[PDB]
Amino acid sequence: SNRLGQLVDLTRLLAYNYETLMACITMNMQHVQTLTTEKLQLTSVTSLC
Amino acid sequence: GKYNLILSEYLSFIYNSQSAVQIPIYYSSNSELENRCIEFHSKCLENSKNGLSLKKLFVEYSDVIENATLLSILSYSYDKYNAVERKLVKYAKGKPLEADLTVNELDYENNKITSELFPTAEEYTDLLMDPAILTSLSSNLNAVMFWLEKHENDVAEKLKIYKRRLDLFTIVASTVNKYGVPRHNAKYRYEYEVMKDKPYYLVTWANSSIEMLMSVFSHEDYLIARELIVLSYSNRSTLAKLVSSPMSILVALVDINGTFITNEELELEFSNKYVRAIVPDQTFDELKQMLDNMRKAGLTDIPKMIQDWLVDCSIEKFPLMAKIYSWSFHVGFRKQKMLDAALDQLKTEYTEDVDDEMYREYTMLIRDEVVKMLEEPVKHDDHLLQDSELAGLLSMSSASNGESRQLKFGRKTIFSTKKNMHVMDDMANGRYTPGIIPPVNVDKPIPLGRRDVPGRRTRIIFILPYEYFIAQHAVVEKMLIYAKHTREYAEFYSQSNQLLSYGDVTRFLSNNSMVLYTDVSQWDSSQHNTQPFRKGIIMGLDMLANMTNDARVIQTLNLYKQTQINLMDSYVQIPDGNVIKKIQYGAVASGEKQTKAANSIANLALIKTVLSRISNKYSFATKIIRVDGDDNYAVLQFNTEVTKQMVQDVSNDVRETYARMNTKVKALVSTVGIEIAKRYIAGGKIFFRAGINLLNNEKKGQSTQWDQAAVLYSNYIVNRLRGFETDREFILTKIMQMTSVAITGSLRLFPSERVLTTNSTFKVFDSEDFIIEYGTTDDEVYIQRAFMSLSSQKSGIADEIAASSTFKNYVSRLSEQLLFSKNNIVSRGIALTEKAKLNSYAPISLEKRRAQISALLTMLQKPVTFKSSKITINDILRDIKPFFTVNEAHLPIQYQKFMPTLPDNVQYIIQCIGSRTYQIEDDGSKSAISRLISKYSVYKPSIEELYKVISLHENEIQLYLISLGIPKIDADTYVGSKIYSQDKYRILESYVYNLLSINYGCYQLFDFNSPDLEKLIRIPFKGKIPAVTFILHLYAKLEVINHAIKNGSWISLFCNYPKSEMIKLWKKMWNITSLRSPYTNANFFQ
Amino acid sequence: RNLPSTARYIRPNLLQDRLNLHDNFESLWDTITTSNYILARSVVPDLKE
Amino acid sequence: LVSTEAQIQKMSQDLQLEALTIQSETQFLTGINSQAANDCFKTLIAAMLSQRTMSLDFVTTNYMSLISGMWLLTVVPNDMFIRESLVACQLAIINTIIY
Amino acid sequence: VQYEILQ
Repeated sequence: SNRLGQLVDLTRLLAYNYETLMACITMNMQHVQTLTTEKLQLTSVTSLC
Repeated sequence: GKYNLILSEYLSFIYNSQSAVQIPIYYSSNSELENRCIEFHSKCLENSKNGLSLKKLFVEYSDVIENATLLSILSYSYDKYNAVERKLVKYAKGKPLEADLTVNELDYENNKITSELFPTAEEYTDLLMDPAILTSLSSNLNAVMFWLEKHENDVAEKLKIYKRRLDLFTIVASTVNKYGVPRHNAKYRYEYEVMKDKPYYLVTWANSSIEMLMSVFSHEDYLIARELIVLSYSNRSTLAKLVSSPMSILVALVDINGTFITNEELELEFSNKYVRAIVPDQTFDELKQMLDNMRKAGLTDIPKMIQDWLVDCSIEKFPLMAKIYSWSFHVGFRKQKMLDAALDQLKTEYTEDVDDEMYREYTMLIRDEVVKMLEEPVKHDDHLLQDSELAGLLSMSSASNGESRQLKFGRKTIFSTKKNMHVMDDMANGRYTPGIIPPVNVDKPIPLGRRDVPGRRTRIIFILPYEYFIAQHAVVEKMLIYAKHTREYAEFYSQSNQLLSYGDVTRFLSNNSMVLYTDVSQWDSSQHNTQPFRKGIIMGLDMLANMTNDARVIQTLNLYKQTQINLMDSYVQIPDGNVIKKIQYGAVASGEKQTKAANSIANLALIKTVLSRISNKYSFATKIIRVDGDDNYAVLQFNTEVTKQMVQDVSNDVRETYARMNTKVKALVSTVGIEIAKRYIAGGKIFFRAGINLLNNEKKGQSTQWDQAAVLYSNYIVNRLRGFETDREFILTKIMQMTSVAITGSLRLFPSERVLTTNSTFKVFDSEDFIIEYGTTDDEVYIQRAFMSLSSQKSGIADEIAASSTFKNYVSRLSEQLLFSKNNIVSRGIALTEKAKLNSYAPISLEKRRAQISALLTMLQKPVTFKSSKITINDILRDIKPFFTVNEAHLPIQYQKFMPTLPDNVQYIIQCIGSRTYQIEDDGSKSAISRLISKYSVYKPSIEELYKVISLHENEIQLYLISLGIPKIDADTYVGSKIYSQDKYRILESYVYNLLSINYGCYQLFDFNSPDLEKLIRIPFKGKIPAVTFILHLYAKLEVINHAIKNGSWISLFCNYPKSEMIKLWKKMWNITSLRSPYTNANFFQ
Repeated sequence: RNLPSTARYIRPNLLQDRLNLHDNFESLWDTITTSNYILARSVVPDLKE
Repeated sequence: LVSTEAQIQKMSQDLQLEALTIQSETQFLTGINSQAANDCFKTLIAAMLSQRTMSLDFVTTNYMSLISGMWLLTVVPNDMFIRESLVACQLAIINTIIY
Repeated sequence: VQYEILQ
């Protein structure tokens, strides 16, 4: 609740970088559930948040 | 009742001459028979003083020989020098041994001749191979030869042992006889003039090899001993370190099938849990490299024994490994130079490439931990912090040995290392100035002591002034008190007399969890024990200074702070021959009141900080952390089952995450096992390290010829329980030769089994191992009454020191700094109490103990004394015994094995009754009289003194307690409250426990709260005389236990004790005159 | 992990007792019951606190 | 970035997991550091660009991790995460916080 | 007395 503006900033930054890197793609970016799967530690997300 | 025969045979064998005559002396508690013993004595002395045959009288006084009790045996044999060689030539028909100078790294660490390293005696020093023990190499050789000679005609498995040990002693004696024997002086040192033309490292090697070959009972023992003795003659720096290193990996290979747990400090609750062993592959490559070094050193049989176990990796064949892990530490010490031993620590790699994200967090966590420790007392303004000066000044006796300084008490000069004595000196001459803490810099660098332990590096010891102790004392005591109930301080979680010594890993071991365990003993010169560590504490002190309102407390905190300021820059005096080096070492080591808990804090903060970095790649929940000095372990649990790759990657991440703080480590991760300095676990079964050298010591103590035999017997018992078993007869030979005393050049006395095994200040061992012996007889009672009269002795040095002026000034200053206007009613009490803490100074103790031994000897020579009725323990047991009745029983097996290395009888007992589950106070620390002493001081007072003090009127109790630093109001309140009556029983419990080694040795491992032991001990209840029923149940338990130990079988008991005898004993209770030696105790955990 | 439909797995045979060994095979049932008992001892949790 | 030790301070004194000890559970905090935040920052972007399904791996005792995961699932879509770990996270959130 | 110095 008291990380409000910082997470606003983070979300805008993330979405910005996503679209501006989306622009640098040439093959259709299609959605599939793949065989293996990247790990993501939520503690890293808490470090980020 | 067999020892004295071995004594007689030793005498007959060692002397062998016509001129060698043997003179027993006896005693009996019955007057007439005693006069016949006196007669025999008389007539024997005469006959000896007239060259007449003694063999005729021995028939006439047959009664004395059969029913009376022996004391000692005298021996008249002249100098007859060099007879050891004249006997030893036969056992040396093998080939001698050649050194190999290109094995040890250094030059002087080779076993070459002294003259090749010390041509002049002015630069010679025997301290790099000093045994530091009052027992000779010649003693050891004579003992071995006597064992070999008497066991020269046996035909059994014993002969298969004998051929093996005979070959070993042949290998040794060929090497010895090649040159000769070094000759001991009066002080048991070895001078230049014998070693000038002989190898420098022959003595330690010889003694260690004798100790090893005397501990051979099997084929593998012969292989191991022959493979270490022949290589330890040259290699003296990279051998015990080598074979003891792979064990740390091997523990990660043993599947758990059945487990032990800990709840509170000796509780167990076993578990049938099975756990596999998910070991990665690269640790096998590491292990392979280690075995390649092992073979490269010249080792053949013991890699094969380590190799054939991996085919199964079973836990039943595994004790061999444990046995092997103890065969590495019975080779001796690596007594190298102060310089090169410091440079094991004083190699530093401090870098401006470490994180900053890590050290700031580290510093803060240290700060936070300190604040958790000190929030409550700093805030509620506890008395012990305000008067920290006085607190430390009382508690100086529990400190380290300061640097030697020249004092004078009136008309003497003293070079004491005790800081209380330093304080006494500096008060008189205006030099006592505790508020001004000395610097530690170029103008005044710091001395050193050396903390050694074989198979590892040498640690260093600060030897400071007496202000540093005073500053650190009170704050560290509250920190420790806080840590008594905090789980994570493995050095200090207890219930006031214990440690969590059976570990707390095995709760959460499972297929999903792992555990990372790590040795942290080399982390003293590291970059994380310098600046950040000190500054975190400085920050905590700033907060705490703002967390109080009183000024004395803020000053005390500022003094502790200033101590940390001075410790941040610290130089170190180190000689090397003639010149002196001084090196910047602004970091942490031992030799301080603060070092232990603070290092535990810093390691806790370090591991908490590191363990939040594995979280970047894994999800786990930290279940438990423990930190104790020279090791630390953390367990952690996963969302799934463990694999090899997670272990490997975690290990690499841990290693690199320590590297980011510039910190070296042999990182060790596992699933079932750990290895640390004091213990290790495999397959849910606790083993232990048996590495205590008996015939070679670490440093040179202060005890007598007598007491070192007792220390050696305690270490022998301990090592036996651990697994390392030596042949007991050799040990008994050493004990008799070390208790032997020279009254002239040719007269020498040798005591007996009934003097050395009786509860007193002179007890050394027991006739049957793992069993103290008591006295049901007249005669043991008689001599116990006699020896208690003689145990109390004087020290003229102490008497004259307490009569000078400076001591008087010190007592006066203590008083007026504590309380005033009773200068002749309490102050004398305080002097009598200061006497109780002068005795730490060693020469006083030597004066007193040598006086005790001489007083003992002037009635070992002559007949015996009646001692005038002074009541002791055997008086009580004499009266308890005649209302017993034994009957054969049969207990089943329902308790689990978790110490395989024990002898089978002790294990059979553990496998039929339980292992101990509580720890009742040897000190009576929880006693309401002791919770004052632990509040206003740290001081011990011995349970003899408390048991005596409680027996007095309600007046002098106040004097005795106020004299121990306690104030007057609470003492008056204690006497008015009538809490001593609530504490007679606890004090007597602790007293009787100290008398009978109940918290010291094998009896520490047994459950007296058992339901199985209790149903055998059928003593009905009477009530309102609790002491009697208490002692009756205890003694009956001891009877059953001693029968079990000595015979294996079980028995019941029954005592319909009459009330008349209950009441007769109730009055004999609080007038006991008994005592047990400090030197006789055998703590299984050292 | 997501597993494709190209993958396979074998199902155990979990068919109940065709023999009724709890009907007058008491010597076998004692061993079986002891085996499951001692197995169950290895998985019941320890009283941690 | 923010200096970590400050956040460690306030998280420690409000959570007080020294106080919320059974007695053995050494419940001090777990990964808050830098050089993990940016790891995640790369992970999210690269996975959404590549359309690489990524999973979650956590321990529910660390409810702070879930408090950050609810933000995560809010801003980052749900069809990017494999359903099993997504369902696990959501279900822990519901059974622990919401209901 | 004798002294040698390192840093």
